[PDB]
Amino acid sequence: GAPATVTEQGEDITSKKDRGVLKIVKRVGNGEETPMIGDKVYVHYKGKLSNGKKFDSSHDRNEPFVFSLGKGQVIKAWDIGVATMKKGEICHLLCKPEYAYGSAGSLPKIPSNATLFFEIELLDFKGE
Ligand SMILES: C[C@H](C[C@@H]1CC[C@@H](O)[C@H](O)[C@H]1O)[C@@H]1CC[C@@H](C)/C=C/CC/C=C/C(=O)[C@H](C)[C@@H]2CC[C@@H](C)[C@@](O)(O2)C(=O)C(=O)N2CCCC[C@H]2C(=O)O1
Repeated sequence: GAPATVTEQGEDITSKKDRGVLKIVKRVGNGEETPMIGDKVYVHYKGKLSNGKKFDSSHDRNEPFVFSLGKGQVIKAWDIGVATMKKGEICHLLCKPEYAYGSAGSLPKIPSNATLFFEIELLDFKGE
């Protein structure tokens, strides 16, 4: 399925080249511009654990998830991955625990040492 495919066929987008964050572009976005550090980014996403269980979805809330890029407001894999996206892009990210919640996990849903799968749609990004 999709998690296996990004694991085996994804692009390492880490600066360290440690395969901690792998990406596949699923729907190509607009033009060439990607968000910059500090931009307000609007996304939709769903997340799955490696046991197949969905742990979250913004779609189910009928509102986007909003954060400021590159500020550690989200897990490292998201700051790294969303920074590579074009407006309108949909991607798959595979996030090893060192770029996610590590040994701590995130109670109640995310166990220790969890590799996470996300589908992310970059809806918009704005500075100012
Ligand atoms: C929980 C996490 C905490 C954050 C991690 C980085 C670290 O440097 C920060 O100190 C720490 O606060 C952060 C919240 C997003 C920041 C921006 C939100 C904080 C407000 C408090 C409530 C947040 C939520 O309910 C999240 C939507 C919820 C929390 C539990 C997670 C397992 C999850 O369901 O989100 C989830 O899907 C997830 O894993 N997220 C949300 C989407 C972005 C990626 C990821 C995430 O980084 O969420």
